[PDB]
Amino acid sequence: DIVMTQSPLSLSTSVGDRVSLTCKASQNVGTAVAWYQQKPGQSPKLLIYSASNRYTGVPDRFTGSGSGTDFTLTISNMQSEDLADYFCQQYSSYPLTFGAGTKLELR
Amino acid sequence: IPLGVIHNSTLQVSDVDKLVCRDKLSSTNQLRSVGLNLEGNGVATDVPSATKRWGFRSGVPPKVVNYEAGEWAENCYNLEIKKPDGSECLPAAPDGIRGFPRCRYVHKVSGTGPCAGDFAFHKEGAFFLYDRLASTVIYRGTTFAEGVVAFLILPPSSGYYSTTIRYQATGFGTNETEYLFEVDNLTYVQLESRFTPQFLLQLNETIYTSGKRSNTTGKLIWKVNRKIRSEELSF
Amino acid sequence: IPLGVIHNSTLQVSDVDKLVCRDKLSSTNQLRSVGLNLEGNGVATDVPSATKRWGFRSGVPPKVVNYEAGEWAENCYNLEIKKPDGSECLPAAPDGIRGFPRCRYVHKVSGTGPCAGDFAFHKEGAFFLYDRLASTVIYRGTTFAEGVVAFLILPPSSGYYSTTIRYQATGFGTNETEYLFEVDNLTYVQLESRFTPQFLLQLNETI
Amino acid sequence: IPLGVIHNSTLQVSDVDKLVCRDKLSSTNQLRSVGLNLEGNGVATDVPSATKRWGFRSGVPPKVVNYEAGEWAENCYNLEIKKPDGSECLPAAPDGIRGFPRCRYVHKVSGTGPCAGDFAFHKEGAFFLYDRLASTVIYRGTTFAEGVVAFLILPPSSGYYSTTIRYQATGFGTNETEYLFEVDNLTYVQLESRFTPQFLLQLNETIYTSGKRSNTTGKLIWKVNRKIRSEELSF
Amino acid sequence: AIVNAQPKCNPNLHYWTTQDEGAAIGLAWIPYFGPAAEGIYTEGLMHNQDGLICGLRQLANETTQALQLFLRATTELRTFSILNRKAIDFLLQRWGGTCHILGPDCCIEPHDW
Amino acid sequence: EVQLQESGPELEMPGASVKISCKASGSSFTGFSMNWVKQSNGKSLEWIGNIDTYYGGTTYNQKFKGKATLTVDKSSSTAYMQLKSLTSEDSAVYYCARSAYYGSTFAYWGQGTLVTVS
Amino acid sequence: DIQMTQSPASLSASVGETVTITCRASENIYSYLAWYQQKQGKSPQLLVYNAKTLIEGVPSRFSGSGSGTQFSLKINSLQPEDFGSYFCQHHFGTPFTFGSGTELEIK
Amino acid sequence: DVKLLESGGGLVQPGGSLKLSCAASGFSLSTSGVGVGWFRQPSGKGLEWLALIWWDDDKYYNPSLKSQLSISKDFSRNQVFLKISNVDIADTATYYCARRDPFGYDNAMGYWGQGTSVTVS
Repeated sequence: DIVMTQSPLSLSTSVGDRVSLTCKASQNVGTAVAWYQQKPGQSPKLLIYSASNRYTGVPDRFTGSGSGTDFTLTISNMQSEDLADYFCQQYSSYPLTFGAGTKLELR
Repeated sequence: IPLGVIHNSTLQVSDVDKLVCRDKLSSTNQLRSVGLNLEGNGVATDVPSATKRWGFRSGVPPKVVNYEAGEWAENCYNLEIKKPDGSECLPAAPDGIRGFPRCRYVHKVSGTGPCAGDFAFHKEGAFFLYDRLASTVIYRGTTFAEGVVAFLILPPSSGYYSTTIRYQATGFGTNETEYLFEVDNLTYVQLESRFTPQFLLQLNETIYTSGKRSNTTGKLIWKVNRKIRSEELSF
Repeated sequence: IPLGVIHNSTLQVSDVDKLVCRDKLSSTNQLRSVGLNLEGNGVATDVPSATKRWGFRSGVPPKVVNYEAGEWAENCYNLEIKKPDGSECLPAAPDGIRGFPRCRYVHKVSGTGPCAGDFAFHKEGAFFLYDRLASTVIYRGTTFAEGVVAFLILPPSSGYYSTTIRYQATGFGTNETEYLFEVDNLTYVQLESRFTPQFLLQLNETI
Repeated sequence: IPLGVIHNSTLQVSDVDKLVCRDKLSSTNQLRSVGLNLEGNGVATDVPSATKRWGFRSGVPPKVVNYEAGEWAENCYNLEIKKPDGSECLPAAPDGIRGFPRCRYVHKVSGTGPCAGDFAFHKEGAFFLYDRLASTVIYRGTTFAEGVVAFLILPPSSGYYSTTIRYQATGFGTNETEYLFEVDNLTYVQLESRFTPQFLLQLNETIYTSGKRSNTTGKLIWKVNRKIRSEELSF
Repeated sequence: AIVNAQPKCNPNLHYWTTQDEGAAIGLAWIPYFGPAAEGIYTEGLMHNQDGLICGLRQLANETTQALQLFLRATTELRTFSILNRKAIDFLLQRWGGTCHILGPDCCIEPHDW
Repeated sequence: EVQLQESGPELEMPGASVKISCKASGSSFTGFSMNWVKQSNGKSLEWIGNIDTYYGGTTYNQKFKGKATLTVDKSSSTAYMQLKSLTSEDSAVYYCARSAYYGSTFAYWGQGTLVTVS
Repeated sequence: DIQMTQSPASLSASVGETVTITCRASENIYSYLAWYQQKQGKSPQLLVYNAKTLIEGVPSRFSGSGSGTQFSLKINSLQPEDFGSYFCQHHFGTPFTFGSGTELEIK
Repeated sequence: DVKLLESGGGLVQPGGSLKLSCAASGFSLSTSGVGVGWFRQPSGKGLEWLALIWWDDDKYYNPSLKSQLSISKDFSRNQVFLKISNVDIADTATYYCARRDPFGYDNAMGYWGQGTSVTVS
């Protein structure tokens, strides 16, 4: 129900790039948000917890930020293994919502 | 079954070999079978202790007995508990059964677990007091009102509106069973020991105010012990 | 609860300060709790008046009491009424409840309306008389019979085959309800007042 | 209703116009309503005779009565019988009914037939004795324990585990009805007459031993008279 | 003359009963105009005069055994009666014994002279 | 836990009456029907009376002549006693303390207040 | 009204000395008995109830005894915190008569 | 580490009905407050919400699908189920059973089942 968006919808990449992704909600999430990583044939693994903490077992390249309606996911020193579909979700209210998604295109 | 006779300012056993007429049974309205609250014997009111007092046994069929008017109960219980497969546990109360007339704090429980036994049974044999019928068995729904009954020979909105503390059960009928207090669609507080309904009542100081009050789609379960509240200690 | 002793050609209330042996309770079979028909007090028999005498109230659960038999009733009632949504109204009689044995004109009602209340209750508190169990509530189906219980200390197919007048109800639980006699699968005759069951029976001269 | 006073080594009927105080009713526990086994009158126990003793009538509704402790019944019966359209026949026993405490040989019947009437009716007016409640009607399931009741004024696992004989019925409630003993998933033996449960027990000398033991997809039903066993006489 | 319960005893019996003496209006009497079911209950608080309440609690405690053993012996499901039977045995033990004056019965009055 | 709050001891003119009061520090007082006791001149206790905490009904020691006014105010968590016709011989520690019939319940008053006259 | 008394009017004892106090009631009240203690300048505290039993938190040194018209209190190995006034009380209905009182003294 | 498992109905005609299920072989799910739920990804689409189930007996649904969707469970076997009335081709999707992963703060659910899918014909 609540609008969720993400950007850039796609990002060209190369190794060592600082990836930056964002998630926007119509409603003030207040940091009850999470980010996810996905590849075809795979579940969308959790990346960010409480708008900041990387999920345990997430590479430390991954970072996240923000409060209110604005959140980000970034990857320091990107590696080609980090190409993935990326998502976010709103846990401050329900019905649950999720970001429009992003993808990375190394080249 | 002996009856206490009230005479010369003391109780006396009726089962004697002489029926002295110093006391006259002028009518049947001198007869009494009054219920007494188990709680008036200093018996613990902890929700876990209540579980500890029930047998959780399959067995010979239940009986109830008619009894006389008596004292208010501060603590009593209502039950929705079912077996882990969602099967009903404990018979529904029989027709005309209603909860005890004056419990001030009827506790209620919901959720599931093995819920061992058929009629439960009181471990001390204490009677559940539903309305005016004492019972050997726990009934679903209506108020348990644990108590005892004595037979003796005789010579305003809060009266029903009072009632507190509802909680979930994790498992049932075993020592591992746990209970959690629920307010404002929040489940918190194991009720581990020594918590009066009023002890719990003052914790509504936390509802949308002093701690708690999730900013998320739902409840997080804080542990009873801010130290008590175990704020942000849900996991 | 007083009882009347029959002695010296009069009833005497039991609550006296001496249990005089001028009359002797030699056995328990001198005890009586006989029912009396409410109708024997000159009480109206109009089908609407019966409705006027019923409380139609939600309330404390119903009770019945065992009582000694009684005088024949000329008029008694049966109910099939349901709420406008087709919900059952008034509890079905419990097992062992059956209609009074000697009403000469059991009347019946069917159809639907709001059917207010759940235990109805008699407005005078008169007992419904179902066979040997008096009641505080109207039971569905079986004959009600109106009456009161007296407690006193004692010192052929037509008997039950008589019975007339079954009718539809328009609405229920109110005295605005219309009652219509059914004959030959036709619904007519509002039964509003002054019609004996025989007054109504002779109307079949039109069939 | 007469009661018998025990006095001068004999019973005495209580329905007299004089109450002699040589006997005193010091308490209500001198009263008795004891059940008696109908079989103790020399009454036949043949399953067909049992059918012969029941009325098979629809009728005024059934009643039961509370009764006192009493003699063991050697033969008693259980019933699963249904009407030819597979509808239930004879009311199910009422709640709290259980089979009589000491029947030694409860005979159980199954199968269908016309099973006339709704309340059967003991032809002698004898009461079926289910546990502590005497009955005017046969109840499904639990043990019949046919018997009579008298009122009085007073001055080991086999006790319950004993019980033998289960059989099929063909037809019901009429004397054309047939009953067939069944063991080891074999239906056999019309039971002729005069067969004790032990006579029938002796027929189990054929189970996995002396003859019988059908060699086919199922049982063959021998017709009773090896002559009795009626081996190879199933048609 | 019996001993008080060894459990701690709460002397204050805030209590309720279905008793309601009198009937100020016949409407109270009529079920149609009767009080909500809980309205039959009336209430007050006993005080432990003469020590009776703590003894009462013991009476009940002892009674849970006497009563339940009896209840096991009962065949009725809801055991609605008992005390009536007790009144019957009061009378049975009081009556039918020999009784002119000498026997310890019949509450005999002093002789007229 | 309940505590029965009261003001410190005070001098009074002869013929004084004093409305003694105590406020319970918690909810358990509501079923207590609290007792009153006295130690005139530090002497062994005299039971004084009790007040029902639901109805305000009272009893008093019949040797406590002229009794005391006895009232309760459950909404204020408080109960009251009133001294009458005071003289210096009436100086006493006045207790709102509750002497339970048995240990299942109890309450007491530690305030130490004494009323005196001159 | 039931009358009650206590003796000895006072009881001197060395610390760690066992002491006893005794009391009486004018009539047998079937053990509706209690005892109290206080320091000077302090309110009485219930020690004993129902003749023979102790209020929780009372040390094991204490022992209620007797019934009816005769009862006593014993303190094994008396300690300095226990020197004070003592009382007895009637619980068989009301008024709740008290004992004449006693007081411990230090040797 | 929970072996959440997926199961469900096979191919169905559109306008039909479907039942789906999952189970937690690696976890009793007896902790109070366990939350599990479902979401789906039709055509490689993002995490559409479907339902939430709590061990505390709480149920939630995506209201757009709620009219045709019901939650059921069998805790004795650590089972969760969904039933859908009027299933049709618009309901074909990748699906996952899910569980809280941080388990107790800010939802974070997070943890995934084996994945299942639905088709019609």
